[PDB]
Amino acid sequence: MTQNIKNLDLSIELDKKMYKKKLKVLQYEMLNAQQFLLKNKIGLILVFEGMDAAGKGGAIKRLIERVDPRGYVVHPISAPQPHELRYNYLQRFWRKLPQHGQIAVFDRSWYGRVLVERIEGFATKDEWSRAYEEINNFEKILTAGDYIIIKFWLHVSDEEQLKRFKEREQNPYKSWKLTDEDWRNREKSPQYIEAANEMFEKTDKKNAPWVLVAGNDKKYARVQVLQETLAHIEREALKRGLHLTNVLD
Ligand SMILES: Nc1ncnc2c1ncn2[C@@H]1O[C@H](COP(=O)(O)O)[C@@H](O)[C@H]1O
Ligand SMILES: Nc1ncnc2c1ncn2[C@@H]1O[C@H](COP(=O)(O)O)[C@@H](O)[C@H]1O
Ligand SMILES: [Cl-]
Ligand SMILES: [Cl-]
Repeated sequence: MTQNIKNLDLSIELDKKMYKKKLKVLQYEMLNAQQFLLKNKIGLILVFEGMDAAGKGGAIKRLIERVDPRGYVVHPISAPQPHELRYNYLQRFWRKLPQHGQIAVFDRSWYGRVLVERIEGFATKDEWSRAYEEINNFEKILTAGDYIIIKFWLHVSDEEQLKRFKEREQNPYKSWKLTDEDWRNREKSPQYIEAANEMFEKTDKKNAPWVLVAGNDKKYARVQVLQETLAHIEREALKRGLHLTNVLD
């Protein structure tokens, strides 16, 4: 589970002060990576998926906290509006792609086509069934050009998610947003997990990988999201005959 994703990193868990130092180093490196991508006119597209309260929002917050806000947009993706349904389901995401050298973060994304839309029946069986290759072909158009794509799935246990739901229910900034329907959707988690697993099997590609993040521990998840983003940027840079260096100071 969470232990298996943690057993992929041979490094140890850190106490709080050391976590804070490691986070600060990784955030400086992410800022440097952004300036490198801007200078070399390579776009970056980061996808985040996972159940409610898996920690997508907080992981994103630490990822871009020290990045220049001129160079990124975080898109919180919800259900399509009536105007968006007058086009193909990818249109609303095509519209949001960053320029060469810019960063776009998708907190939920086009993979909704094979997740919530499959689970709730909003997509027919033909639609979600053909969407895996549709999505691979879309991502491959971009990664054959001047874009790097990384997709993150934040795993969380039912138990840890329930703990977080109860925290939110007691939080003045968050209780207003937690509804009875959010609690009822917890009953659909087995089907969501099956759908996510088929998604991994069919759309985990060498140019657009799925990274499974152990989300039960938020501090570990933030560090892992940063490390994996940096590792993949460095490898794709090398594949392009570029070497990531310090371009800040
Ligand atoms: N592509 C999508 N198709 C259908 N429902 C979606 C899609 N993306 C997100 N949703 C749902 O839209 C709602 C958005 O609410 P929130 O994200 O809390 O603003 C949630 O119930 C999501 O599960
Ligand atoms: N609408 C709700 N508001 C608050 N807690 C809920 C709600 N629905 C379910 N729960 C919680 O879900 C857990 C299981 O309850 P139940 O699903 O009713 O067996 C308990 O911890 C409940 O407090
Ligand atoms: Cl269409
Ligand atoms: Cl808080």
